[PDB]
Amino acid sequence: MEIVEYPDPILRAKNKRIDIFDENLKNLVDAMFDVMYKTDGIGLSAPQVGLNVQLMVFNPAGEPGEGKEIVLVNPKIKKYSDKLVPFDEGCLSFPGIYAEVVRPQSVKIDARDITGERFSISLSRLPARIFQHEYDHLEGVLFFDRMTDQVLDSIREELEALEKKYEEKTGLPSPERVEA
Ligand SMILES: [Zn+2]
Ligand SMILES: [Zn+2]
Ligand SMILES: [Zn+2]
Ligand SMILES: [Zn+2]
Ligand SMILES: [Zn+2]
Repeated sequence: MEIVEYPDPILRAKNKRIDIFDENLKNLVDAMFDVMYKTDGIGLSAPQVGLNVQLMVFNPAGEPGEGKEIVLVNPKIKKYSDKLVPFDEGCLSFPGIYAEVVRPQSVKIDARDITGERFSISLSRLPARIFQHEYDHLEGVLFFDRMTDQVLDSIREELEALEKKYEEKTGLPSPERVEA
């Protein structure tokens, strides 16, 4: 079972709204949570485990038996804060790659829960940073799309190696290329 790594086109594809709320959505969200705790995250979006659907699991404490298990379906960031902060972002789809991304410090979010009802939430500090990172995945946006041209330069070669690994693994052209 798997984290999808750049340049896999799964990580760029349209993610489909969820209209069906059943045993299946439930059992997939548990799987996602458990990968999240496996890999010590605060948030995990569906495209990262290979399903192109607008589903995210979140635990703002990001540890077992702490925080709350929040399930966000069809989420929408309504508002972004106006204060920007720089933070060293990583991403499981780019193993070992970390680099400065500047982003809004807080956000507010409408989404839908596991049975189908709408809730909203405001986020700040690490939770907001992580939520924005994973929300981007739902919108087919990767963290390097957010980096300055200076900062990307520092990771271009490490992204090229991921490109080459993809071409090795799956004998085809990397479908996207940082050199773009
Ligand atoms: Zn669990
Ligand atoms: Zn931890
Ligand atoms: Zn992630
Ligand atoms: Zn990521
Ligand atoms: Zn090159």
